[PDB]
Parts: sequence; structure tokens; C-alpha cells
Amino acid sequence: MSELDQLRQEAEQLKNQIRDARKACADATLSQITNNIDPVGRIQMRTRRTLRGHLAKIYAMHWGTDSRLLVSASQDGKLIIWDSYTTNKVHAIPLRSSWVMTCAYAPSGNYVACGGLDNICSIYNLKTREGNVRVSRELAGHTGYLSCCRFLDDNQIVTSSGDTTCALWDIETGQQTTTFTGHTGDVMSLSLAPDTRLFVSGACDASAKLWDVREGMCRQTFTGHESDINAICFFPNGNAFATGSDDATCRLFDLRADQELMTYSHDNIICGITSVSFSKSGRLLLAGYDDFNCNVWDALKADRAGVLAGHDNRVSCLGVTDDGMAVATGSWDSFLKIWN
Amino acid sequence: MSELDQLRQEAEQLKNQIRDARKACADATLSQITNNIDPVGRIQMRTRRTLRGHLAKIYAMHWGTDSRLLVSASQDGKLIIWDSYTTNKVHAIPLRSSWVMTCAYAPSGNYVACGGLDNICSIYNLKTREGNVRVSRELAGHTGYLSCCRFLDDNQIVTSSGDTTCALWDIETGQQTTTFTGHTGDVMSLSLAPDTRLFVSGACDASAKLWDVREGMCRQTFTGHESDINAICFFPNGNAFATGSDDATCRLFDLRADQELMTYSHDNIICGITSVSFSKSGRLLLAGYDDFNCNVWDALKADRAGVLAGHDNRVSCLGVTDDGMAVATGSWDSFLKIWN
Amino acid sequence: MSELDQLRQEAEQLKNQIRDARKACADATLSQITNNIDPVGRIQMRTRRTLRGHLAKIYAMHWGTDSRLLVSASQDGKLIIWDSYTTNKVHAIPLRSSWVMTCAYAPSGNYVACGGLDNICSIYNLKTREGNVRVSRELAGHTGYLSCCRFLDDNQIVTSSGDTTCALWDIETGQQTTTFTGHTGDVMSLSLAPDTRLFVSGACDASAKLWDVREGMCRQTFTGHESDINAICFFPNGNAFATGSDDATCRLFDLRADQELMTYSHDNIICGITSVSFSKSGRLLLAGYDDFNCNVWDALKADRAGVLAGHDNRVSCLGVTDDGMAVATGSWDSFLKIWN
Amino acid sequence: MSELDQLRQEAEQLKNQIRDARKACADATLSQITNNIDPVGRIQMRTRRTLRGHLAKIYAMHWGTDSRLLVSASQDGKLIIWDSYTTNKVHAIPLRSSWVMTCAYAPSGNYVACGGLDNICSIYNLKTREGNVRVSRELAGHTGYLSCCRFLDDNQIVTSSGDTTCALWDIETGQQTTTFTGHTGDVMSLSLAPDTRLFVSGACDASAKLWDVREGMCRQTFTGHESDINAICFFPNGNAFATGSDDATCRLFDLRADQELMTYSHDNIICGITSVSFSKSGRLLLAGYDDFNCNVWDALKADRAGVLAGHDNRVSCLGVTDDGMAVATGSWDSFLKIWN
Amino acid sequence: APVINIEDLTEKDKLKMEVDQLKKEVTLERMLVSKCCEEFRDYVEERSGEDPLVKGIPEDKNPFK
Amino acid sequence: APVINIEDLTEKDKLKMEVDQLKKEVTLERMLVSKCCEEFRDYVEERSGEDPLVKGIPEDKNPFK
Amino acid sequence: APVINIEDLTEKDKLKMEVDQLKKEVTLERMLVSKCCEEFRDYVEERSGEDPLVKGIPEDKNPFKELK
Amino acid sequence: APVINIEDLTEKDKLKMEVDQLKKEVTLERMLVSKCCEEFRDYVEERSGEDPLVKGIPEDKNPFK
Repeated sequence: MSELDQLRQEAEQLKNQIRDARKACADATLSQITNNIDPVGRIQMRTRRTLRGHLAKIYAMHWGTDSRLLVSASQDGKLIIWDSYTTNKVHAIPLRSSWVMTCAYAPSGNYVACGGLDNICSIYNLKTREGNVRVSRELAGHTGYLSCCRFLDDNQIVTSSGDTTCALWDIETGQQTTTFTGHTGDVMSLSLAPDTRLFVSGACDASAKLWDVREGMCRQTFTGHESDINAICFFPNGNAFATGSDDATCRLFDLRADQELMTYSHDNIICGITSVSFSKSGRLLLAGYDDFNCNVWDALKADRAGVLAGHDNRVSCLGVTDDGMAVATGSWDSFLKIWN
Repeated sequence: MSELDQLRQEAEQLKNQIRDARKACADATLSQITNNIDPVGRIQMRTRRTLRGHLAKIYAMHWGTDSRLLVSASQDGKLIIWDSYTTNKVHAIPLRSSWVMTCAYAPSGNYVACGGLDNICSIYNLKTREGNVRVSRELAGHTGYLSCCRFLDDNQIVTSSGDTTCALWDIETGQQTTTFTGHTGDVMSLSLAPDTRLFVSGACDASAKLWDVREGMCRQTFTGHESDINAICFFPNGNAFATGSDDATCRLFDLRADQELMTYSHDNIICGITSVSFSKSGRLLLAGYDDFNCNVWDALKADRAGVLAGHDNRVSCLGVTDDGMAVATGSWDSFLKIWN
Repeated sequence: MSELDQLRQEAEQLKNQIRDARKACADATLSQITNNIDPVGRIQMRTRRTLRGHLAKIYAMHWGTDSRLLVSASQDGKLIIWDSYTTNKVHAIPLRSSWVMTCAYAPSGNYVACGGLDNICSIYNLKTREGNVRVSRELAGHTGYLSCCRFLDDNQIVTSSGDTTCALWDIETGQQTTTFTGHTGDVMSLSLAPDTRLFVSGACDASAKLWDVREGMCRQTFTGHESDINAICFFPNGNAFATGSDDATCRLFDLRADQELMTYSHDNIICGITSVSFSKSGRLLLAGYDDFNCNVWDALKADRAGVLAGHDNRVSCLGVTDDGMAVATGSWDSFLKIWN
Repeated sequence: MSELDQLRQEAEQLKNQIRDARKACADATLSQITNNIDPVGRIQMRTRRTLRGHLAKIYAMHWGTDSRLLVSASQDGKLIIWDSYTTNKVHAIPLRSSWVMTCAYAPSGNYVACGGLDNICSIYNLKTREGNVRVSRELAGHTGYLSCCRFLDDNQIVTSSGDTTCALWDIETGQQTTTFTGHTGDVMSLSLAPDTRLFVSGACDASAKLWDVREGMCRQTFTGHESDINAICFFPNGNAFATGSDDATCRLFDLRADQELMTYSHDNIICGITSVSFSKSGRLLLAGYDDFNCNVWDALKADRAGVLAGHDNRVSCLGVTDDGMAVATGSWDSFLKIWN
Repeated sequence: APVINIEDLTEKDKLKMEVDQLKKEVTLERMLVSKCCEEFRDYVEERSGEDPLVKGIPEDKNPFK
Repeated sequence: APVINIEDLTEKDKLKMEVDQLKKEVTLERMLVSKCCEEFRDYVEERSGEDPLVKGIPEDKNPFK
Repeated sequence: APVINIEDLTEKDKLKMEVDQLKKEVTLERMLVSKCCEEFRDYVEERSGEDPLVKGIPEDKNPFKELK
Repeated sequence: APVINIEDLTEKDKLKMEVDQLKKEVTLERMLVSKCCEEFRDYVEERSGEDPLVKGIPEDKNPFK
């Protein structure tokens, strides 16, 4: 009965149609194509520095485009910016809220941002304001926690939120220029494309969606993970992206293929993935795990090339420098560790 | 503190372990092991009867254990008992609600049950009533539509509801003896094991669950479907069951394996499945589709051995007689047809 | 010594290259591509005729253009032209040799041919010389038995021989117009492409070769089998062909693919195949087996759709009428049987 | 006898059954069983010693049980016993025939042996006889070239020959104790089981055969290779063995499985393998190729863990020391190199 | 045996019950699907012949004729 | 030779001739088996329905009996 | 919804919007995975050369070295 | 067996031996390749840690140094 079940019929049929369409294209896996390629062997990275300071669980981090100044936050409401090379607080910004779920670094390095259960994204000018460094803009709009945010530029930032929506903001007016709706679950993260004209988000509805920044719409939705996507990371060439998820698997997705190219997981790895990032060449896919450890995967051969062990608690974040020189890991253990 | 954090994480890891444990046992599909079995030979059933009466859509039907009498439910608010052999309407019961979703014939032939958007499972006394057939009991308790119901005997009946639960009722007292909770979406169908010691339910959460009738708890939960399960039926030996879904596929699940043995679909069949049922031996798996047809699958070979084409609208229900001599199809076109 | 090494190693590398090139193109089998196709089911043909007349093992047979008249040859040194319809022996040609291995019927119906261990292919005029059917030509030149022969027309015939070669003969002159060399074993059978531009041969070297009749050269050699190819039959459209072998499997090869599309066998069939034939549409692939039976395979599904059981001995030959209305099976039990 | 030899068809039929029996047990491959296993880290072995002395192509080499002394054989008519630690050749035995093909080192270290196109396996005493190291015995019996030889003890040696057989000899009496016939092609190599109770031979007939020394019978014959098995090597535990072939692949066979566990090859590797050996644990399977390279395979992952590149011509042979400390490679470039 | 009102459960209550179930299921002794497939096949095979819908029904014995 | 030919060549001649054939075959442009299979399917499908052996023959129309 | 419609839909208006999205997606020209895998493999191949984290880097050049 | 000369074997001799060897191998109790792979994996796994060529040989314990 009702017109409702007719629309229901149509949607299901389109969904199966799409499943069949993708099935026709899944003609091989990446590993099968890379059979001739020799493995990197065994990656063995050692911790160079350990950024101490946070008196509580670190929930995020982000390198500056200079590949040296990185920002980080923790449950003790402290948005700290450090000098990785020397190991010292270049900034220690106390936030009115301790529950910080994300933090961003301006590509210009002139500002940063952060938010969480406060459902706001606060920008912080770290340069154009001498000495007293404080929130020069608070972005209000989301009706749910801020899960992840990424700077497009000084006056533009896109954020994801538990309110089930992502949003593009104009920092000057504080107005949400564009809204991105499509996910039926609390969004957890986003990752901009190399051009930034497009971006991809991972939501709790176990799907990642590609959105056109200018149009403010959904280009395509990706399925595969049988659980929520905690992390997402665009591939250097902008044609693919990786995802981290609670089903304990990392997956590689290709925008032109509209489906995954590979899955990375071992039957004895059952803890969820928190963070995910590629090496400079994209040869390695690093993922942070709840087991306090981070595994480095050979993206090409799907082998687990290494593992960065060193955190007393869950690895919550990890980032790779713009110069591919190093990787940093943030953990619930309150410490940060650089590996090179 | 963590509390919910650790709980929802604990849940995810357990799901991963089960998945991994299942893959460890996945080592063949049914069609592969049946390589040497001869194909059945084109199944060409003809319409033997066309039961005309319901001037509105038929939503459900159940065969009486005598393989002659059967009951059908229609949106015209009439529960009709038919003598398939003669085509005579033995009973035409007017209902308090036109939105019947289910009907059931008690093994004894003494009562029939039904319910729908009224969230009520009404039981009707056919025999004993010295004259007119009157309602004996109205079982109330579910806070959602009654999706399906099956008697165990005259004093016992199991129901499924859009309210996410299933329930065992003592009809004498009109009370639920046991509630079966676990699904996270509307329950759409249920099927009792040949010995009535267990029953299986399929729901909108895309999973099927095996419940212990006496213990009152879920033994197992099977997954694999990509959309809600609209139909479910126990296999003759009690160690397996088939499901019908909006994902356009039927699946055979084995209790000992705890996973499916086979899927039945064609990449060009994209419509939903409303009903599913086995032939007496279990060789054929008949399923009704939203495309107006019923497809008869070779359970062993996973091929379509025949098609029942005669309805000018969606096939909503079907059933095979206990003597394995006939199959009845109910449809939105107002008719019921018997084939063999 | 000389460069014998560089030659054998070169042959190997080339072989390795061909196997790899073929491997990369082997992206599926017919059975998978035929997912959406319904099986023909269980085929049940009945013996319509039992042509009795030979007092010795039949070795070959060939239907004529009219799908009524067919010729047969047996170890008693006799060529019998039967009128299948009436069961009348139209001819009973005495043969200079008893060990006949093959026979063919000219498309015009004016001649028949045969040969065997005599290493001679004898042409017998039937029509133009009303009265006693006498051998009009004895093609000599092969240094081994005539395993098979097939008329392109009244003045041209191709032959396969244990001498490892095949030849195209100008009947009138009795000369070998062209010699096809290449096999490294006894060529067991041949089949001419519908257009006659090419023909194929199966040999004891476990390979099949495609030859261009006019240029006298080998175009391709197909492998896969692990035993002698006793039978070979072109598919209706000239792009594919089937093989019967002692490895107990029938195979379908495609010219463009340069490899097989499908193998037909069951782990419980271990005896050799003597003959192979396609039904008119090519949907059925019928093959004679050493176990006295004929298995008819669903060419598209690879189902063993039927069995032609009736001979008390090895089914040595078989053929389907041009009108595809019936199939003939020759056996060592001296009988011929028409089925449909 | 007569027409169809019961034997020739019985051979095929039995081969078919064996094939079916093996396919039934071929559920997976090794690489699938070792997914959790992490890669071995790129092997980058280096030349520690370059044994200089030969003026022509080296054809064989064999480490002595002391994992220090070793012997090599070259087409210039020279058998050199070197010291791998000091690069000092302890002996330089001139040979009658220049076309040597094999050489063995007695476990005891008292003797060495060699043979080739002269179809003789000459034994040499280079211990208990101080002075002119002379041939102790010349084993004559093979009607074909000696392809390989290995001492069981001082009085027993097993040889393989191009004449299709292998044989056990009593060096004292110079007589053949047992002959091992079965191969239908030139035997190319052999390998003694750890306990010397069995040995395995690889031949041009593309099969490997396990023979029981005492009983002097062939217990199993492994197939799979597409051409000549030029090399063969027992695995440390004696339940498996590897083979090298002209089909460009090395294979691991398990005796209980009666078939291969894994194949090692890359579609861009088309040349032949000349030798094959395992590391002390069995983790690595080293193979010498005709392309002048030696690939070190990860036996478990089937990945190429490394590549020993150091010869200006075909690596004709290689061997890993008994103590797993080093590996030597012989080549047509006159040089021998020790790596680790 | 027990009867429960889903309204008497909180989000926390549901979660706890969820992982309790998962914990029970993880200890499930799963059979090889190949073996389950063979047993399924054998069961069906012992009855395929006597199945009016498979084998067919003689007109004189078809109650729906 | 003239028309016919008797293979009485040397081992070096046979191998030579062999790599010569292999060198021809190696240059072959192969169609994907998937495309070949689909074409084979479409060919048969538009003809099987009326194939006398697939569909059977009505008593009266059978040229045999 | 989009910027021009923050949030204003019914439990059925969404079904319509969902199928519209699906109608567009169903026609996405999709590339074969192997094709995408080769281009991916390739991109990474002419790149893995200077990947610091893969080939390592000498202490003296390592930005996160000692003090000298 | 004993010591036999190939020249002394005729066509029939060999074929008969082939069939007789084939008759014995057909009766072999073949283990599942999975099981063999497991046992193999376990064996290698319990030893590769001390494999000089795998783990590496220290520049003080290398005899070829």
C-alpha cells in the first residue's frame, strides 16, 4: 500500500542494479596485478622524538605544510602546536571545551581550528595576532559534534559532524556557505582532494561519499566496509582514497572504478582502525589501530610491511609530512611520537 | 570514562571474530559440491485453479495441513478459507481492519489467525463454533504491525512484528509467554522448525535469527543479505532455511555452518522477493517476486528450473502443500492460483 | 656440436610466452558467463530405430545431406547405406579391407568414401553409376591408417592419418594436392569449417590444429587435453569447435580466444570419449563414451543434460542430422541407433 | 591386444582417476595459508668470495658437509676442490672427458665424483691416498650421459642419466645394485632424502619421481610442470621437495599431498631454471636461471625476496651450505661466488 | 520462557545485551560448509524422486485435475 | 615437394620448424574468453528454443517413430 | 539538504531524493578495476623511488637527527 | 626391484610396467593440500628466526668475512 512502497521498490532495484554494475567491473584485485612487483620487504621505523606535554588523551593531530610545525589537541582542552624538529611548544592554546574531537592546520600556517561535542569549529590565528593567541572565529551551525575539519584556505574550511552533515564555511561571515547532505549516519571524517575542488567523507552508515565542493552535492557513494568508517585519506593523485574502519580493515577505493581496489586485513587483526595515511609515493598505507599499534601496509602487495609499536594506549591519530620525511602518531596515552 | 565506548568497540571486535571464524569455514558453495547431480528437467507447472473472490490485493496465504483447504488474507478486510479442490469459499470472514498482513492455518484446522497494521493477532474459531465462525481471541501486546504468525498448536502461536520483536503467546490466557528480542529493525517473517523447538525470523535489519522457543533466546544470527529479509522458510530437515530479500536474492543458510551454503539470483533479476518456500523434498526453492512472477530454483544446482507466470501483479505469497502435490501463489491481482 | 640448445630453449620460452599470453586472456568460463541462462533440464531421447545389419564392430558413420540416408562401416569390411526412415539397406558395399576406421558422405550424395589400416581412402560412386557400386578411386599416399576423411565436394576430400599428417586430395587425379604436417602424433580426426576455408584436426599429441585448406599451413594449435583427441567437431558458426579425448573430457575451443572456453566432465567419468557432435543450435554437445553410453551436455551450462544408453558396447561414433531432428550412435555391438 | 590395447586405455583411465583424486584434495595454495605471515624483509646478500680458477663454463658444484670445502666441474676438463673461507683450491683434478655435467662430494669428504657425456661416473680418492689424486673407480653401465650423482656413503652413489634411468651403485665392485626405471625422458637431476631412504628425480618427461632406495621402486610420480625439470631439491624435513624447470617455474611438492603446494613465477620471467635450493629453515627457495640471475623466493609468501646478480652468464648451479651460513653459485662465466 | 517490554530497555541496556549475544555466538562450533553441503545434497537426493513437483504427477492421481 | 611431402627431416630441422611455428602463434591477437563466451551464448540462445533435440518433437511430426 | 535548504523534508520526500541520487549514480561510467589497479601500480612505481619512508634516509640528512 | 636393462624391454613390456605403476599410485591416500600447507608453514615458522640467510649474519660471526 501507499506510494511510499513504490519509491521503496524503485530504490531497492536501483541499488541492486548498481551492485550488479560494479560486479561486472571487479575483474581483478590490486595484489593480483602487482604479482611481478617485488615487496618492499620489512619496514623498520624507529621513534625519533616523543612530544610530551598533554596531560590527557590526544584525540587528533595535523602537520603544517612546512612539514615541521604540527598541531595537536587532547581531552585536557589543550590545542598545542609544536616544533617537531626541536621538540617544544610553539603554542599551547587552552580551549573552553576539553572534548576536542578534531583539529586542523591552515595550509598557510596562519591559523588552526578545532571542535568536538561543542558542535563548533573554532579557528585560531597563530600569526596575524601577536602574543595573545585566541579564537578569531567560531563557526556555529552543526547540530552535532565536530568529528573532523580541513582547511581549504584562510577563509574557507569544510567540517564533518555527527549531525550527519558536512559543511563549507566562509570564516568572515561565519556562515555555512554550503551544506553536504546524503549520509544517514554520523559523519566521522573527511579528506580533501589535491585540487580541493572535491572531497570525500566517511560516515557511520558504512559509506564514503564524494562531494563536489562548488556544487555542494554527492557525486557517488562507496560501499564495502561492514561497519563505520572512522578514517579517510585521499590518495596523492586524487583518483583514489583509503578508508579506516571498525571492521578492522583498510580499503582502497578508486573514484573512476566506483569501488574498492583492495582490502587490507589479517584474520587475527580484529581491533578497529582509527587513522589512515599514505606514504609520499603511496606505496605504503599506514593505519592506526585500537590495539595501541600502527601497521604499515604495502599498498601494492597488500602485505603488512611493518608496525609502529610504542604507544601505551590506543593510537587515535597519525599523519605523514608533506615531504614524506616522517610520520607522527597520536595516542590516548597522551604522548606523540615521530618516526623516521 | 569509557563505558559506552568500550561496549560498542567490544561489540565490533566480536563481530569481526565471528566473520573471520566463518570465512575460515567457507570452503565451497552448494552448486560446486553438486557438480555430478543431474539437472531436474524443465519444471513446467500449469495453473490448475484460479481462486477468485478477493476484489482487492491478497497479502498472505497459508495451506491447511490437509493440503486441500487454505486461507488467504486480502486488503478488502476478508479472511477467506478456500477448498482448492472444488474452488468453493468455505468461509468469508469480515475483519475489523482491511490491512491484514498475515494469516495462519492452525495444524488442526480448527482455527486461523491474522493481523496487520492493527498490531493485533486475531484468532478465529472455525470448527467448535456451532454455526457462524467468530473471533475467540485478540492477542494484543506488540506496538507495531503484525508481520507474520504461525501456530504451534491450538493454544500456542508465534508472532513477528514491525516493532522489532517476536513473541510466543498462550492463546488461552491471551498473554505472551515469551518475547524474542534482538533484531534492530522491523521483523518481516518467521518460520517454525519441523519439530517446533526452534523458529527463524527475517527482518529489515538484513539479518535472520534462530530462536529457541522454550529457552526464549536467540541461538544464532545469520547475515549476508544486503537488504531486508521479506521471506523466510525452514528446510525440511531442520538444519537449514531459505530467505527472500529486497536485494533480489534468495539464500540457503545452514545452522551447523552458521552461514549460507548458496545464493540464488541472476544479475538481471533486480526486483524484490516477497515469499519463499521449498518443495516437499527440498529440491526446488520457489520464490515470489515483485515482477509478477514466481521463480522455481533448483536448490542443489542453483539454477532457475522453471517459472510460474500467470499473475498480472506482484506475487505476494506462496506455499507448497504438505503432501507436496501443489503450490499456491497469492497476488496483488486479487487471485490465488494452484499449480502442479 | 651445433646450436641445438638455443633452439630447444627458444621453443620453451616461446611456449612460456604463449601460456602467459593465454593466461591473461582467460578471464572466465562459459558456465559463469551463462549465469542468467536457464538449463535445458533433463533431456530424455528414445531409440527410434535400431539399424541391424552389420555382424561386426562399427567404427564410423556419417549422415547424408538429407538427414535420412546415412552410411556406416564395420570391421566386416562393409559399407552400408541405410534409409533411416524405412530401415532399408539401400547399399551393402563389400570392402577390399575389413579394418575400416572411417566413412564420409559427399554433400551431393553422389559418393561415399572410407578407409582405415589399408592406408587408403576409397571413393565409391553411388548414383551416376546405377547398378553395382564400385570403387571409383583409391587415394594412396599416406604411410599410415586413414583415421578420418571429409568431402569438400565431389572432386575434393581431406584425410587424417596415423602417419601424423592430413592431406587435401584432387579425387580425379588421385593426387595429394596439399599435405598438412605439424602434429607429433597420430592425427585421430578432422572437421571441416562450414565455409571450408579451414578445418581442424585432433591428434594423439593431445593437441588440435587449425589449418587453412588453401594455403596448406597451420594457423593455431590448441592444448589443454592430457590425452589423445579421438574426436573433433566444428561449431555451427566456424568460430569454435569441440574435442573428445581419452582424458575423459570434452572441450570447447574458440579460434579468436586461441584456447578453450569450457571443459565438460565429472570426476566420476574416467573412460575415454570416441566421438563428439553438436545439436543443430549448438546448445547440446553429444559425446560417445567407452562405457557404452552417450552423454549429452548442456553446452552453455555444462550440465550433463542427458544419457543415450542402449548399446551393449563401446559407442564408437555418432552424428546429428543436418535438420537436427535426430542423432545416430554407432557402437562396437554392431548396431546403429537413431534417437530423438 | 588387437586394435585397442587394453593397456593403453587402462593407462589413460588410471591417469584420469589419479587426476580426479588430486583435484579433490587441492583446496588451497600455500600463499593463501600464509596471509598473516609478514614478508621476510628484502634479502640483499653480497658476494663474500669469488672463487677464481676455471677457464671455461662451470656446470656443477656441490658443497661438502663441512659447509666450507666444495667441488665444481667445468667443460675444460677440471674438477676443483676449493676452500670457500680462503679461496684456496685444495685440488685441481684434470679429467679425461672435458664435457663434464655433474660432480658430487662424498658426505665423509674422502671422495668426489663427476661424469657427463662420457656416460661414466668417475670416483676419486683425495684423502687416504697422499699424492697423485687418482680416480678410484669408473662406474660404467649407463647408455646415456650422466646428468647427476650423489653419494649415500663412501661405497654407495646414486646416478641419474640421459638414458632415462637412475641407479644405485656399489663403488667397491663397480656394479649396479639397483636400477630405477620409469621415466620416459632423460633424467636431469636427483635429490637424496635427508635420511637417504628415498630420493627424487626430475626429468625431461616433465615429471618428478620418488624412489625407495632399499625396495628399489618408484613410490610416486609428481606432475604439473609444462616441460623439463632441470633441477630438484629435497626440503629439510623430507616431506616436500622443489623443482626447477624450462617452463620458467619452481614448484614445491608434498609427498603426502601427492601434488604441488605452490608455484613460484612471474609472467615477465620466461627463461629456464637450472638449479634450486632451500635455506636452512626452508623460508627461502633459491633458484638459478638462464638469464644470468638467481632469484631468492620467499617459500611461504611466493614473493621474490631478493635477487643475486653477479654473473656474466647463465648461473648453471647453486647450493646452500649444510649449516645455512652461505650459498654458492656456479656459472658459464667460469666463476663461482659465495653469498650471505 | 521470559517476557520483556522493549520500552523497559535503555540504549545502554540494549548494548550490553548485544555484546552478551555476540559473546555467545563467538563460541559457536561452526561446521565446514562443504560437509554441510554434502549432507544437504544427500538429504535432498534421498527424496527428489518422490516429489510431485519434481518428478511430476500422473493425471489420474492429480487431485487438482 | 611438388605437392605432397614426406617428413624425413633431421632433429635440428624439426626443432627449427617448431620454433618457426611457435614464432607465428606467439604473435596471435587473442580475444578475451569472456567476450568469446558471450558471443557463443548469444549465438546459441537465438536458436536453441527451436532446436528439435532441446525442445523435443511432437509425435505426429517425428520423421522417425 | 543543500545550502538553499538547510533542513525541510518529510519521511517520504527523502525517498524521492534518494532515488533521484540513485538514478544519477546508476549511469556512472565505471572503469575496470584491473585498469585502475594498473594506473595505480604505475603511479606508485614511478614514485617509490624517492619515498623517504620506504628507502630510508641517512642520519646526517634526517631532519629528525641528533644535535650536530 | 633388481637391476634391469632397458634394451631388454619391448613396447608391451614398458606399457605393462606403466600400467602396473599406475595401478599402485591410484591407491595412494592423498592428504589435503591445506593440511600440508599448514604443516609446512609451521615448520618454516619455527626456524626462520635463526636462518642466517633470512635474519642476516653478523659481521663477526661470518666465516666469509
